[PDB]
This record gives sequence, C-alpha cells and structure tokens, in this order.
Amino acid sequence: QATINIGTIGHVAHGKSTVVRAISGVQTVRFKDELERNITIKLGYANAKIYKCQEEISPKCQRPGCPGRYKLVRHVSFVDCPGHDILMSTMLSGAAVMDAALLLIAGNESCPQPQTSEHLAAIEIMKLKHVIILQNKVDLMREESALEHQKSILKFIRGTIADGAPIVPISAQLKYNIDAVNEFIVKTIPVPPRDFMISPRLIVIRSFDVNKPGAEIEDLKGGVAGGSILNGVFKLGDEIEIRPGIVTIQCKPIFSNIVSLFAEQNDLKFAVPGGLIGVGTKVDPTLCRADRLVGQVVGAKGHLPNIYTDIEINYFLLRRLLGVKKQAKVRKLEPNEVLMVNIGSTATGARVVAVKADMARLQLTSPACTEINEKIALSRRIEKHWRLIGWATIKK
Amino acid sequence: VGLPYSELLSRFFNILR
Repeated sequence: QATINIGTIGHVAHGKSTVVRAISGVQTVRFKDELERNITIKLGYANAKIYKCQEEISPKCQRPGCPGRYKLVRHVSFVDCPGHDILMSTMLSGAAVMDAALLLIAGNESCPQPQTSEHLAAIEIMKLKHVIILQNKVDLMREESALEHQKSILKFIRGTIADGAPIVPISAQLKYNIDAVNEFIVKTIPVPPRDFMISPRLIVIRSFDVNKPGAEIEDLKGGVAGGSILNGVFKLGDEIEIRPGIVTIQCKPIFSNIVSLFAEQNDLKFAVPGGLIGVGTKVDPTLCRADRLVGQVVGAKGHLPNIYTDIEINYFLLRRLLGVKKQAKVRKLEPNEVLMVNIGSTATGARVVAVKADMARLQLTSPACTEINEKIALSRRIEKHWRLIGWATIKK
Repeated sequence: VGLPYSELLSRFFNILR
C-alpha cells in the first residue's frame, strides 16, 4: 500500500492541487461550490507511483529508451492541506500525520511570503525537515529573475532547521522537470521505520458516508473513517474504540468493529503504517456525515488512551510571530484567554490556567486524548483569525 | 545544492513551448 505520508505545502492560489495533478493525475476535486472556484476545506488526496528506470509514473519502460521494464520502488500517498491563514487547523492536523514535506514557491510572487513561512515553521516544529522545495510558477519568469529568486530563497534557508533541502524548478501545468522530484522522493526522503509491535494508533482526519442518494435501505453501507496510522498494522476483523468520545457536560468514547481497512484503490487484508487509510467500521454513516470524525483518536480494543481537559503543557515560543506580512512582536501569553492547541489532529480551544517559566496549565473546552507525550503546535487570536505563536508538549 | 538545480533549470528553459 501507501508507503510514506508525504505532505504538500505552499501559499494560497499558487497550485498545490495543480502540482498534485501533475505528479499523479488524481484530482483533489476542489468542491462544495465555494471551493470549486476558490479553496478546499478538506485534505486533497492522490496516489503516486515510483517504479524506477535503472537499466516512473507508469510501470512500463517503453518511454525512456531501454525496453527493460520499470523496476518497482514504492507507492506514495499525498497529504495536501489548505494553505490559507484562516484554515490552518487542517494544516496542523496534516502535519502530525505526515512523515515528510514538499514545499511550493511561485516565481513571480515574493520570497518572504507569510503563509509559506508559517508552514515552514510548523514543519520545523513537528519534525518534518525532509522538505523537497519546488519552484512552481517559473513558466512566467525571466532567465535572471528566477535565478535571483532562487538565490534569495537560499539566503533565507540558512538559519532555519532546513539546511540543504533540494530545490527543483517545475511546471505543474506544462508537465516538465518532475523527473528530478521523483528521484529525490527516493533520494532525499528515506522512509522512517514503522514496525509491528509499536502499539496500534489511528489518527482520524476525515469522516465519510458512502450512502449514495437514490439507493434502498435493504442495500446499506456503514461508516468509513479517513485516517492515518503511524504505529501498528491494523488487520481485517478487529474491534476499535474512538476515544475523544460522544457528547452528552461529559463525553463517552465510541465503539466500532472493522467492516474494512481500505487503502490505494483496492481494499486490503492489512493496513501497514506510514499511510492514510479509509477504514470501514460498523459505526453509523450518520456520524460519518460530513466532518465529524476530524481530529479523533482510534485504538484497537483493550487499550487505554486518556481523555484530558486539564493539561500540563511544556511550552516554547517565538520572538516575533508568523501568518502576517508586519511580523508582530510576541507579547507574553495572557491568562484565561482562548488559544487554539493543535495536538496531533485536534484543534481544541483552550483557556490558560497558569503561566510559569517554560510550563503552562491549560483548560480544554473540548477534550483531547493523550496516549504518549503528544506533539503540539500552538495558536492565538490577535488579528481576528488564528496566528501561530509557538509549540508545546504534554508533560504526561 | 543550487547548482545540480542550475542544470535542471537550464534544461527546463531549453524545453519550453
């Protein structure tokens, strides 16, 4: 199945979807009539092939001269998030689901673009320094201007946790120069190991009913959860608890036996981790209605994640903020103020109980589940929409 | 490195419509 969760990052109206299309052919759709013209809310999904010519996009070597057929390397799946500074929660969720990143910078649009920088920062925070950098709108720029842009980018990427991350000049519309990108996908991104015995944990980003308009109820379908595994091969025929729960104010975890564990385009026996998977469960498709299973944790039955509202956070912050042009000073965190705490996939609205030296105690208005220590990206409301302040770990 | 990139860029420039 899908071997490595590779994410796509860039500015809004630059062409992440376009890039995906160029790579795979699989469309992110762009939907709900708002997003048909403009920008997606959900993650965009695509399945790209790597079968190398060693003597590729398709498993045949008729194209690159030598008739010695395309030698199977990998199959990779995309994690394409919204690159808008309003919808950052989704991006954050994607980030602690990904194994590696793909940057997208346009030629004619500037080098210190705010959103892109923010994305980069997020990636750095959430252990995602494996970034393949792509020059995108180069089918517009001069023989000198492009070079200048590249130089500027290089200059920028000197103090960042990205040091010598590779840059490729592609056209997402004209279909050129993606060979290099493909090569890098095997070269610069090795897949981090993901075993059998590391306790099975599924991180849900999407809720899906496949209940088509027109059918009869004597021919029914269950609930499908679109979520990623980063530990534990889920096999067909297992019982599950989804632990952030269902709301009564108290919450109670949801129990579902596996109908299917579906990856690629064809349903499989297994779901080997480091991939984003559509899990058919006996759970109602009415709870998989639109975007209900977003930021929920799934464990195999006989397991104890903990649903915390009162949290011990170890926090770290910036000197100067991101999301804006206008990079504003980080004023100190203020008590009993609504922050957004992004933990793996959750985007919970939290109130500050205490501020110490490097630790903070937080109240959650919506309960999140901590199994391990859990990776956090933090966010705040200063300029209406949510800006990225810093990062944390749950000290548990 | 931005010089195994330079070659790529050159190639791209060569094969534009």
